[PDB]
Amino acid sequence: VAAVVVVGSCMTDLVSLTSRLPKTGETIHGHKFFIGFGGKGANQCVQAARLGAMTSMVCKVGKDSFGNDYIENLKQNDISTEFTYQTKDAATGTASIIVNNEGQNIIVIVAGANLLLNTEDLRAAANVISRAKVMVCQLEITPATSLEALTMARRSGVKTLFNPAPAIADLDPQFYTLSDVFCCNESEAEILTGLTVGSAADAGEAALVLLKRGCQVVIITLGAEGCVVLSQTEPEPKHIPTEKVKAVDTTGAGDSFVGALAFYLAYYPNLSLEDMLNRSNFIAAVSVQAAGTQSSYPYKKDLPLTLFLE
Amino acid sequence: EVAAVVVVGSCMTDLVSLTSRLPKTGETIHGHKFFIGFGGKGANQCVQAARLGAMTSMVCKVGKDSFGNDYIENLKQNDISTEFTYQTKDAATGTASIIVNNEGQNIIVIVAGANLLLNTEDLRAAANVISRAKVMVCQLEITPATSLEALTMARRSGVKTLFNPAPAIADLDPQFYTLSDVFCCNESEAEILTGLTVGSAADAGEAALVLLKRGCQVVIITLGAEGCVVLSQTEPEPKHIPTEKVKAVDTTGAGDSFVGALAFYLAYYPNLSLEDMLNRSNFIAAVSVQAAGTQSSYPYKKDLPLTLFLEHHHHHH
Ligand SMILES: Nc1ncnc2c1ncn2[C@@H]1O[C@H](COP(=O)(O)OP(=O)(O)CP(=O)(O)O)[C@@H](O)[C@H]1O
Ligand SMILES: Nc1ncnc2c1ncn2[C@@H]1O[C@H](COP(=O)(O)OP(=O)(O)CP(=O)(O)O)[C@@H](O)[C@H]1O
Ligand code: NA
Ligand code: NA
Ligand code: NA
Ligand code: NA
Repeated sequence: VAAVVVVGSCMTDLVSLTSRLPKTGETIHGHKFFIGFGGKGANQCVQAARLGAMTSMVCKVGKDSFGNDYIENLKQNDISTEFTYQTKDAATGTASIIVNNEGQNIIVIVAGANLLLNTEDLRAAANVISRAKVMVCQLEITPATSLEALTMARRSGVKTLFNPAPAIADLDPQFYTLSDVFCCNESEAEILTGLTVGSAADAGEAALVLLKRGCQVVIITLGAEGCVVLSQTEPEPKHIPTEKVKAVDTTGAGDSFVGALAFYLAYYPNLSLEDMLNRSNFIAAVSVQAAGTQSSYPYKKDLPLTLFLE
Repeated sequence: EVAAVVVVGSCMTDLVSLTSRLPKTGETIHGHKFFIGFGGKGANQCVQAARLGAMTSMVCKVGKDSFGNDYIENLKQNDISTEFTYQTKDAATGTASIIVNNEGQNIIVIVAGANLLLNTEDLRAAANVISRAKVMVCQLEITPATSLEALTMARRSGVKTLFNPAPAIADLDPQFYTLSDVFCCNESEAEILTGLTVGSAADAGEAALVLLKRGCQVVIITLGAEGCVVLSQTEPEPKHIPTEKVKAVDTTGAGDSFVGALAFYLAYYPNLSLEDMLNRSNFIAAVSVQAAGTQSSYPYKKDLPLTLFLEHHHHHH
């Protein structure tokens, strides 16, 4: 039985590495290009799977080469594709990513078949959703479809992990009240609250705003600074540091973090939040030490044993 | 069997996203359409020549990857010889990632990739094709030393050299001028190359004379809707070749269409005046600007007035 069900996105990542970002009108040269398997949903599901979770990926890709390749990718990662659909009416989603090694990126998503995943497609997955431990959603599919997946999870007492990524300033208030765990990064927290986040302290203040919108637990990820967490029971923010490492490629680190979190909510439900986050930070930091997104996500066998004890 | 037009240059996969706004640093935005297209100045030029009826050969390097295989098939679908289209496991096929807003402004990230690995040994194996051609066409999207060597090879074999210094760099090796029988660039490229402003046919004439005196035999500056301006060592007074008003849908790649047409005329209509060649090339590029999508807008002979293929002088097409 799948313990972690992800209802969300698969994208073909078209990645260019550059030393600067381009400005309007401008052509710049990068030094490398590669294709990867991406999408926040799938990335999260892949990390959870590699840690040993039994997972199911509920998603929609194209009846195109990239979509066929995506399905094979999911199978190679031991992820159930029972509810991975293909449509001839849109192409597999695409994420064009420019990664500037000398600062912030730019991403352009054409979500394609992701946006055709509908409430009828979820209904077929109703038995899987209700027998799971954790349901994970993001904002790369139609928001109404994520909302329904959260609602279905809540009705069966399944823990909801929501990642509001990429963030929308006017997010439906139900996303907060249907989230047991609400996890976003610094720039997303800014978009969602209108506040500036330049410090662990600032993140704590943004997290409290989100908490008061009805989340049970809020986590803001902070790159090399780890994360900050608070909850309804314990509303004082805690700053959990991460492993000090030399980052090669941080792309998708957040997804690694969230997939780890899903794994621990599902298989180690009695751990303190602070423990789970220490472990999830450790995992995500392993991902930043290598190139790519999914190809840098570690397997259980390569990770210290203490990450799997209780 | 023998190719009359050999292009030594670039092939790039165009990865195009249409959005309502461009992203600022740090931003993720949604676009509303994505598509894959065949670009690279070298291949674009080769394609236009081929569609006009040239026997062409594309000397280039792509990846041993799916985009590279697709590129090869594109060249074959256009009846271009791919004998010296190389594939390498050491880099991916060149890419141009293009984000375009609603008003038509863009940001572009090029990863030239396998294009840069086309080397002088690769050209040496293509020596028989280079040396037996009528025209050799190069640009500045591969390693400059490779294009220089292509030009040197073509010159010593009596093959006419058509050089397009695109994209332009300010400090171009002087040999690019002295090896060029026909040196053809656009207004913004001319400005980069000379520091002069080109806001008029007269201005273009002045920039062209600076380029001439660096040792080119013929200099052409393209001027978008204003046609082109040309001069030569034998006729150093610049001439303005205007073009009739058309309704432009998408000008992307018009310069490549122009250059590919010119290569076709140099190779297959050598007795036409240069000004006739350039008048016909203007017409052909202008057809390209009336339709979307770069190589897909490049016309075939069957789509063109027959007066473009007359062996004697003909002005109005
Ligand atoms: N430089 C670094 N060193 C160690 N860990 C890091 C790191 N950057 C990120 N991480 C880890 O990954 C988590 C996710 O961080 P964050 O959400 O900032 O990533 P992201 O996916 O937004 C990065 P990118 O913008 O490059 O895709 C952090 O909480 C931390 O555990
Ligand atoms: N609006 C228009 N109407 C008619 N012909 C046009 C045109 N725009 C371009 N052309 C034709 O295409 C040729 C090349 O145009 P241009 O000078 O724009 O080069 P280019 O395509 O390299 C500019 P860029 O590198 O900005 O895209 C012109 O000389 C002309 O023959
Ligand atoms: Na994230
Ligand atoms: Na990584
Ligand atoms: Na051009
Ligand atoms: Na066009």
